[PDB]
Amino acid sequence: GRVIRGQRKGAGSVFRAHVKHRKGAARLRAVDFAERHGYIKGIVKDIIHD
Amino acid sequence: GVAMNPVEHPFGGGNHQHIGKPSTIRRDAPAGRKVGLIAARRTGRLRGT
Amino acid sequence: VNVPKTRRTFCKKCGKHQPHKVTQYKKGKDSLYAQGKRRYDRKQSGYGGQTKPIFRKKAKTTKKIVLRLECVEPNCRSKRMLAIKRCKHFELGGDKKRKGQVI
RNA sequence: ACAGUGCCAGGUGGGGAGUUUGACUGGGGCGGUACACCUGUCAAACGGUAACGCAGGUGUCCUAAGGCGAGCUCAGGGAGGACAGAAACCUCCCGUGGAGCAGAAGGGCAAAAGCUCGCUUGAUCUUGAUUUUCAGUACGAAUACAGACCGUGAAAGCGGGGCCUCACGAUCCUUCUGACCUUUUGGGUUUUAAGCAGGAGGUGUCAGAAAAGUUACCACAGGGAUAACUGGCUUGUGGCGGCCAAGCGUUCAUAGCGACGUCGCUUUUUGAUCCUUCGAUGUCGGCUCUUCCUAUCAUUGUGAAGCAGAAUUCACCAAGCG
RNA sequence: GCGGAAUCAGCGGGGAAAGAAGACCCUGUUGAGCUUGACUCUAGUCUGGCACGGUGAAGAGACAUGAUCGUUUUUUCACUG
RNA sequence: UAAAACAAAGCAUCGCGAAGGCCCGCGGCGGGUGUUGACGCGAUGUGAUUUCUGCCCAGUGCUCUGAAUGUCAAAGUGAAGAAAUUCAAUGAAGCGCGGGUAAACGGCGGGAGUAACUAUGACUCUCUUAAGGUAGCCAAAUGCCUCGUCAUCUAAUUAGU
RNA sequence: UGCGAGUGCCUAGUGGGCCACUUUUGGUAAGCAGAACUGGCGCUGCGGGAUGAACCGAACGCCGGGUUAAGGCGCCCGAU
RNA sequence: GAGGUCCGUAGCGGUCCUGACGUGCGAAUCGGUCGUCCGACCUGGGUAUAGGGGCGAAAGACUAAUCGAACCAUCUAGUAGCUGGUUCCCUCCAAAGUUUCCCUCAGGAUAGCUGGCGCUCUCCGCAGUUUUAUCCGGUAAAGCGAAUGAUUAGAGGUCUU
RNA sequence: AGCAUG
RNA sequence: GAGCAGAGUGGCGCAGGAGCGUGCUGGGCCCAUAACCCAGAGGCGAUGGAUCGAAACCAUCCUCUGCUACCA
Ligand SMILES: COC(=O)C[C@@](O)(CCC(C)(C)O)C(=O)O[C@@H]1C(OC)=C[C@]23CCCN2CCc2cc4c(cc2[C@H]13)OCO4
Ligand SMILES: [Mg+2]
Ligand SMILES: [Mg+2]
Ligand SMILES: [Mg+2]
Ligand SMILES: [Mg+2]
Ligand SMILES: [Mg+2]
Ligand SMILES: [Mg+2]
Ligand SMILES: [Mg+2]
Ligand SMILES: [Mg+2]
Ligand SMILES: [Mg+2]
Ligand SMILES: [Mg+2]
Ligand SMILES: [Mg+2]
Ligand SMILES: [Mg+2]
Ligand SMILES: [Mg+2]
Ligand SMILES: [Mg+2]
Ligand SMILES: [Mg+2]
Ligand SMILES: [Mg+2]
Ligand SMILES: [Mg+2]
Ligand SMILES: [Mg+2]
Ligand SMILES: [Mg+2]
Ligand SMILES: [Mg+2]
Ligand SMILES: [Mg+2]
Ligand SMILES: [Mg+2]
Ligand SMILES: [Mg+2]
Ligand SMILES: [Mg+2]
Ligand SMILES: [Mg+2]
Ligand SMILES: [Mg+2]
Ligand SMILES: [Mg+2]
Ligand SMILES: [Mg+2]
Ligand SMILES: [Mg+2]
Ligand SMILES: [Mg+2]
Ligand SMILES: [Mg+2]
Ligand SMILES: [Mg+2]
Ligand SMILES: [Mg+2]
Ligand SMILES: [Mg+2]
Ligand SMILES: [Mg+2]
Ligand SMILES: [Mg+2]
Ligand SMILES: [Mg+2]
Ligand SMILES: [Mg+2]
Ligand SMILES: [Mg+2]
Ligand SMILES: [Mg+2]
Ligand SMILES: [Mg+2]
Ligand SMILES: [Mg+2]
Ligand SMILES: [Mg+2]
Ligand SMILES: [Mg+2]
Ligand SMILES: [Mg+2]
Ligand SMILES: [Mg+2]
Ligand SMILES: [Mg+2]
Ligand SMILES: [Mg+2]
Ligand SMILES: [Mg+2]
Ligand SMILES: [Mg+2]
Ligand SMILES: [Mg+2]
Ligand SMILES: [Mg+2]
Ligand SMILES: [Mg+2]
Ligand SMILES: [Mg+2]
Ligand SMILES: [Zn+2]
Repeated sequence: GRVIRGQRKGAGSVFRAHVKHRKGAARLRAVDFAERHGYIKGIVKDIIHD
Repeated sequence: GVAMNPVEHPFGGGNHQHIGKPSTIRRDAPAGRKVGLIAARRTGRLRGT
Repeated sequence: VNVPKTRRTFCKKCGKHQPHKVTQYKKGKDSLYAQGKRRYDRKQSGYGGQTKPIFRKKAKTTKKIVLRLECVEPNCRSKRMLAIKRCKHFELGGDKKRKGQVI
């Protein structure tokens, strides 16, 4: 027989994610001395849609 | 899958569109055979919690 | 069929009729070091699957019954392999059937 | 210090691989086994002889149902005797087998091959020859001996399985048995292994590969050695027509019919067969169009009616025209 | 039965017309696609053993009639390299 | 062969908390989903809306627990033997053993008697299964018998309703 | 009564058969299917059956003469 | 002035005539009639996915006129119990479709039938024949007042029921 | 515990 | 046509040394009926054979029910 579609999805030819217009990875900030002991502040500049 | 041909899905083929075999399968199935409800503990309409 | 447990018959070593204990012969346990067995093992070892044929289409239900005869002479202790015709039922030293009795 | 990796071991594994999926056959399939055997017949008075020809049987059973010896006679019938009788047991007479001999059938058998007792293990060990199928190969089965050791009987004798015709199985592998046996390799000892000879574990497709389907998505080599459509022989069946005359026809066998029987024709039904056609003869119906046949519905000419007229039945020449 | 040069335009009766070593059926100890409760295998995967693979402390043990000491099997807790 | 097929929104199951689920890869601290995180990713069935979704866990699957007899490989342990070897105990997963699950694959009877004219038979007895086809629907694109029976459509209908 | 016999090697093709008088099984029957004996066709031409694989006669080197077989002798067409 | 909204151009497609053509304009075209035409829309270029693989709103569809496994070279002059063909003359001899065995029935092995080469002898032996003796057979015929198995009709007896 | 009918 | 299965108390069934529940009859309880209690009766489809002996085993008939009957 043939390789089935759920078996072809793992090769990543036409089943890769469409990621050109994505705005980046949504990650918290890296831990550091200031976050581990006190705090810092930031201004919320934008609220966007990816 | 039942709408395909047996060459290309373990569910296709037949003069009627029927599965012809149990949908539930063991977790230790090879790729190509592992389709349908995967290692289902329970199946059917949930009635309760 | 029915066979008595003692038979007076020819003994090859003594050269004359002597009493013999009668028992039934059963096939002995197979050895792992028979030349054919170890050749078979070495041929099976590896890749290729089964090599020799396996018999499947059995046809006969009955086996020939073979009697093992022990010469009773104390220092002879000779043994012979004696086969009789095949039969479904067999026994050693059954009761002697007697006629002219109510059933 | 477990995930993990390396290597082994067990399980699962049509996800994937390789392969197989008997034969015979009034085409193949389904059915059956006519595939290994036995009895009667076919079978044509030596022997041999075919079909999915007829009637059957077999893959067993037997410590005796094998081997001797002795003593008796069976099936059935008649006549009698308390319960007793259609049928229990006893007695006499007749009784060529009309019984029995494990089973299918055929043959054979009466101081026995049958029945009852006594003793037993010739159903044991061994080398050759021969018959049956046959290629004069094998197996199986069988027959005459010969050499041991025995059984039985007073003895002559008889007996190495079943009264005869069936009841069974190679190479390779394993297993048991046998010898003060041979080899186990530079020599020696002991395990082990391998030899030699005889049994067993089985191939039923029975001279003996280890083996499931589907393809209407299909392919190749061929086949008229082989089906489906047409043609050919045949005519059971289908259709049509005669001969006889029980009865019907209120009378009256035959105006019209015609049972029980029996003789044909036809190839517009269906079968039966498989002769031509598989390096292709375009399958059912409808349309269109021509011609031909008569087993005559109507029309022309006639004969008979249970033909008053009318209408309607049977028949004759007749296919010109509808 | 009969038959008479050479031809033109039509025609679809016949050449069992032409095309394609029948695609139906059967045979072949020829195949392929597909399926599975066919036979024999196999990737993957689950589980066990040995190695990488160390440091302690306790428990249950085999040991060197009770206990001690030092050899090892295993369970648990802890450590890090 | 354009369709009644496929897809579709809707509905309903199943797996997965990342050393994970599904899948690729000859191979590596390889790779896709993943610039992802259950309102997500992956795997199936049915097929808008309306109204419903009956019973069966016996079979075949899938699944949860590992202590009763069980079985169960390699390695390790012990013993006997001159040794090869043999024996014994021990004993993982998996099968058996015990639960669940059908919007998993699937399945869902027969025979007799009886109501005051007949005819049906609500009713009764009985053999039986895991359950004996519930709500609905039809000579249907599903009914052989069959051109079923009645009505309508027509002068006449194997058609249609 | 007739006739020269015995014996050894090596060996190709064949292993689809068919028909007829008498015997004969299945079948209603068949240009059907299956057997026995002998002879044919296949492998074979020739005279006759108008025509024909197997029917009747007869078997074959190239020719002259004669005579016959089976079948024939109105004409086709040799012979009343 | 909304809508996977309607009619309808361009575009995209391909219903019916089962029209044209069917050694064609053409190895799929032509005419009229058709479907859709703001969207799951049409389209160039770039780019990725490659053969037991790809891709597939799923027809086993498409993958360079090739797809139920592309194309190229090689292994390879692959195998065939099956078709077809098999080249000069004359002379002599001249068959078989039968037996047994075989996963054998379109094929082989084997015996038979044939030919070739001889040799040992001859100028006693043999025979698809009759005769004279001697056995063997159970078919045609016949028989049922003889056995077995059928089967028709009358008689005469009796107490045997 | 079970207790139908005129 | 070929294959298979089944014939037994009035009606549904079990089953080598003739029964079950229901139906029926008789007596109880009851004013009476059904319910309940105590008892009784009622019979291997046909033929032949094997077996000492069979409803059962083996064959042949008479009914009945199911599965097939493809491919062109
Ligand atoms: C181009 O090829 C064709 O014509 C087609 C063809 O293959 C088609 C086969 C099929 C008919 C089964 O479809 C064919 O016709 O078959 C054969 C044919 O070929 C020419 C001629 C034959 C032979 C003798 C007379 N008959 C005429 C028709 C015919 C009819 C049939 C039948 C068999 C035949 C055969 O069996 C069922 O009815
Ligand atoms: Mg499809
Ligand atoms: Mg598959
Ligand atoms: Mg089904
Ligand atoms: Mg191995
Ligand atoms: Mg698999
Ligand atoms: Mg496979
Ligand atoms: Mg065959
Ligand atoms: Mg004779
Ligand atoms: Mg005597
Ligand atoms: Mg002797
Ligand atoms: Mg005897
Ligand atoms: Mg061999
Ligand atoms: Mg189809
Ligand atoms: Mg298809
Ligand atoms: Mg032919
Ligand atoms: Mg015809
Ligand atoms: Mg007739
Ligand atoms: Mg009269
Ligand atoms: Mg023939
Ligand atoms: Mg033609
Ligand atoms: Mg043609
Ligand atoms: Mg006339
Ligand atoms: Mg023409
Ligand atoms: Mg061909
Ligand atoms: Mg071809
Ligand atoms: Mg063959
Ligand atoms: Mg293959
Ligand atoms: Mg298997
Ligand atoms: Mg579902
Ligand atoms: Mg449901
Ligand atoms: Mg279950
Ligand atoms: Mg209903
Ligand atoms: Mg109409
Ligand atoms: Mg209707
Ligand atoms: Mg013949
Ligand atoms: Mg020839
Ligand atoms: Mg000749
Ligand atoms: Mg000749
Ligand atoms: Mg003539
Ligand atoms: Mg002359
Ligand atoms: Mg003449
Ligand atoms: Mg629109
Ligand atoms: Mg529109
Ligand atoms: Mg089209
Ligand atoms: Mg056209
Ligand atoms: Mg034209
Ligand atoms: Mg790949
Ligand atoms: Mg698309
Ligand atoms: Mg391929
Ligand atoms: Mg062949
Ligand atoms: Mg063989
Ligand atoms: Mg040929
Ligand atoms: Mg005779
Ligand atoms: Mg006679
Ligand atoms: Zn001795």
